[PDB]
Amino acid sequence: RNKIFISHATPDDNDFTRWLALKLIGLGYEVWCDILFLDKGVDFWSNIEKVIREDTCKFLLVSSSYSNQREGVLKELAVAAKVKKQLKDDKFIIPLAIDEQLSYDDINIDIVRLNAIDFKMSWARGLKDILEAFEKQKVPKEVADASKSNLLYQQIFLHDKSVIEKEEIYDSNWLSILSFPEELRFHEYNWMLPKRFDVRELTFPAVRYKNYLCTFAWAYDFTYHLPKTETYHKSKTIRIPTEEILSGSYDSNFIRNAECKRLIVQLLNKAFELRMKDKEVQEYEMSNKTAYWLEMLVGKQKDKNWHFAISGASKLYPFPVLMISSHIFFTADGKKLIDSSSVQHSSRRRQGKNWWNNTWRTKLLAFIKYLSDDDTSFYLEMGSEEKVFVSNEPVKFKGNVSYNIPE
Amino acid sequence: MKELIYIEEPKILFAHGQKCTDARDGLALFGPLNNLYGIKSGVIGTKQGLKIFRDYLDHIQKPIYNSNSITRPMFPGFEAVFDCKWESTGITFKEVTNEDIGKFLYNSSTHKRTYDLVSLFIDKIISANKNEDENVDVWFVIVPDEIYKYCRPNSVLPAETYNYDAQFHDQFKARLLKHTIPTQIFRESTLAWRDFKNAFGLPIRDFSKIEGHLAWTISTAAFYKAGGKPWKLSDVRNGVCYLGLVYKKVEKSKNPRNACCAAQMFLDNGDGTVFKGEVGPWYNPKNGQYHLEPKEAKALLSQSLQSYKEQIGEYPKEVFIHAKTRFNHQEWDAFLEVTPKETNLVGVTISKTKPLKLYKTEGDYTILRGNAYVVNERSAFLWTVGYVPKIQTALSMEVPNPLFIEINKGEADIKQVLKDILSLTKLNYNACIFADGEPVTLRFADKIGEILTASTDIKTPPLAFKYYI
Amino acid sequence: IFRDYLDHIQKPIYNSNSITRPMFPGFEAVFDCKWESTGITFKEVTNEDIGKFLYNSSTHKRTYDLVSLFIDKIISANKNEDENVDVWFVIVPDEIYKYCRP
DNA sequence: AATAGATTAGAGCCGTCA
RNA sequence: UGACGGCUCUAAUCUAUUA
Ligand SMILES: [Mg+2]
Repeated sequence: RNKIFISHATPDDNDFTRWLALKLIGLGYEVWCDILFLDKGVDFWSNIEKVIREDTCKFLLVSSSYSNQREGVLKELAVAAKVKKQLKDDKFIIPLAIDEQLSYDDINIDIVRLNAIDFKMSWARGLKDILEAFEKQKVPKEVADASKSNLLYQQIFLHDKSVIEKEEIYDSNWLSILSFPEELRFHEYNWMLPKRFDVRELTFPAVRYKNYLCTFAWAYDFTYHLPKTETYHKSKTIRIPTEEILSGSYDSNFIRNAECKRLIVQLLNKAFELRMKDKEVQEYEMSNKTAYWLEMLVGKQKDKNWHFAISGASKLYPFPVLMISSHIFFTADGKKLIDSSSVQHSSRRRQGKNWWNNTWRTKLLAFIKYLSDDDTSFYLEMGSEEKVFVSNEPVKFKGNVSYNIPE
Repeated sequence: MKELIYIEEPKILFAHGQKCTDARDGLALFGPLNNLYGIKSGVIGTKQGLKIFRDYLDHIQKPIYNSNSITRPMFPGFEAVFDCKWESTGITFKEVTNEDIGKFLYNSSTHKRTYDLVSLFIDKIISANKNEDENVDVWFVIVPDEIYKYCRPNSVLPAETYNYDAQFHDQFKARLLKHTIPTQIFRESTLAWRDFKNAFGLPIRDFSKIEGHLAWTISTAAFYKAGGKPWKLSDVRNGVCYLGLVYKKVEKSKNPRNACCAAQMFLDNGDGTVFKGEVGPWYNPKNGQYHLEPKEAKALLSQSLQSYKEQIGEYPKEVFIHAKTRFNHQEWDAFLEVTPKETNLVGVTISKTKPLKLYKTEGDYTILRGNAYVVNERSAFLWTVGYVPKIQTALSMEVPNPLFIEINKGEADIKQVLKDILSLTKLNYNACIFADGEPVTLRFADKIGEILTASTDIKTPPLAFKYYI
Repeated sequence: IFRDYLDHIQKPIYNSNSITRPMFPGFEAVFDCKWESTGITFKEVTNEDIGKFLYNSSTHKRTYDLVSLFIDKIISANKNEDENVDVWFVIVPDEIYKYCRP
């Protein structure tokens, strides 16, 4: 006889029973409990009686408002009383009172006359009382060990949940850039274009640089805004292919490689802005960037409709991509933004509360797929006969470790 | 297709040489390293504040539960966990009359009233420390909500004292530095939250489901601030030193005059864990620039190397300077002009402003935590926030962001850098959490920097973290 | 020496005459509190410095140096650390006490 | 004094159940 | 200021070019 039998209510006293059973197993005792076993079933009955009758040395009972008048507990108490009579041991059953709502005058007749251990005001002194009682009654025990307790804990709540070797695929918010024009060209309108022309309003993306014009466009493009351009000798156009400056294998006193990359990024950003203007999508000037949204991608929240929105920035590191962000914006009637940034912050904080992974990714891919041009790509028009082609499916990543999502 | 890699959990250490991945589980199973005997507390506050603190102490002597025992381990009582006594009988009271508090919180000037209130409290604390017999391990400052509402720098009210920060907490902690008195600041609505309600009959802050989490946090902070060691790292290698750097702006002066503070961490060689601030604030006169002049860089690195040598007896075999910024060539040349010949100096940059988000294609649960994407031999992304299968939940609510780690200078192995950055997320003694989202070398250095930037009179400050956090 | 002495007085101590000098029944049996060698926080001071200072032949100078040496350590420990220490016991060699008179 | 890109810091509000 | 996380708003500085 080495076991110490703990009786309790299975779904109600689980916390205290687990705590006490693991503490006792750490101290070095041997414990039998129905929360210490997996793969149960026909085990109930025909095995509880055997362990109570032939293995148990002490019968700890957890006394609470739930264990009072419970059939299994009462039957186990009856068997324990018969066993106590069978042996010469009056201190075979030790009630433990924990429920402040169980008055000591409302105890079942089986244990009304027994001396219990109090746990209500604190559990540490109750544990000390149990330990002292066991030492005084010479209950069997081995050398104290708690590594054993940790190992056992693992066998149950760590196997049912750990990481698993499982191949999965993810979606990201990056869109790869597919096409680049062949040769960026600089048109020398040496003191031919007006000095304060504000070249940001032209028909194609342009960027002033020295007395030149940095653009992907064609020599006599944008003639409406610059009338005096037909008389222009085309041989004075300094032509540099895009691949060489992208790979970093170009540098000269006229322009460095980093500067070329920066101007290319500027051109890409302006082209994206102009195209989104072409797409006829609403704007939203954020603190430093601009967002876009549609007048499910639109829905309701009490008196305010929520609008999924995106913002896009183009980068050349790690690889040429167009990174996307996700936002929510709110309107009084689906057409006019509320002119209150604090209200927008509060609404966006309380609306993304219930949006999980799938919601975010599905809405993002729905919005991006809506901008697709024909079948699988989306082009940014850099000139009359120049385009930059961008993908409509985000980049995938692969991994070999995952979890089992055990509900 | 791009390939990801996984990094295993670092594990932490507890009493009896037992390792675990969680601090709550390992504290409930095994217990802390050292043996305290009991916490004797000094409580300065109003009468109702004293009653509130007493009631809270009477509340954490018993088990306290959360709503879910898997997502959040429960609290089995202070003495069950920490094997020491912290009870509401070893308390000394220093009354603060409410009339004074009302008097000083009206001057229509944030700086002046903040200075007056901090003076009010620290006067009593200092007098009690100097001229009395009772011994106090930690001082608990109970603060009404009206004081907390109007003392923020951007707080509206519906010269001599202007050389101080307009924040009560930082000024209070800085003006007590030259006395070295550990203290814990509590709001009145934090210990008795059920009583403070909004105009609907419900608590403003609802802790009903996370009471055990609050008990864990408060108990761990009180235990650590009284000289307790809750846990330590289990696989720190020998001869490696970790050095954090963070910049703050000394506002409220003619010169913004950026300042720099560092935090240090290495192995004791007694199998301990030396983790203390390394700070004498170093300055850069030029505005907007976050780089050290050669003199300051030489001084900082020399001091850190000398501290390591004195503790250990030899110079380090490797120094990792974690930072939130890049280094320039003057900075690193100054750094390299004092480092010993046979030492390796690596400068890492940890950045958070880099858009990238991975979405699982099927479920409503985010990416696994310890995943990483290696762009290049000198760069890689790292997910320190994400799903943790142990607790059947994630450390965030929306899709988490990764950290962009870059080996800016030196020559190292990026995989080992990621492995070391992930383990440093397991030392937030200022909280009781599963794991942090940022290395603690860059967080406690920031806390120190924001503490000793609210005053100008501080000289040779203390380095033990219990006087700042 | 301090650890030895603290361990000694945890048990009852008697005198030769129990009428003139009532016994000591042990520290905790009397004062109802715990004071053992588990709540100590040592601060080693190398004998090299102490020996070096106590040779200057000028009493005021060496007294100043010794006091500065000790109080710097005590104040640093008080201020820059999270440890709670109530009474700071100072164990001083005999030669320091002897040679610190006007 | 303007136009960019690219990098830094500071405040301040909201959610944590299910 | 018991934590942590995610957002939004507001400053700088550097680099190239133009005036
Ligand atoms: Mg704290």
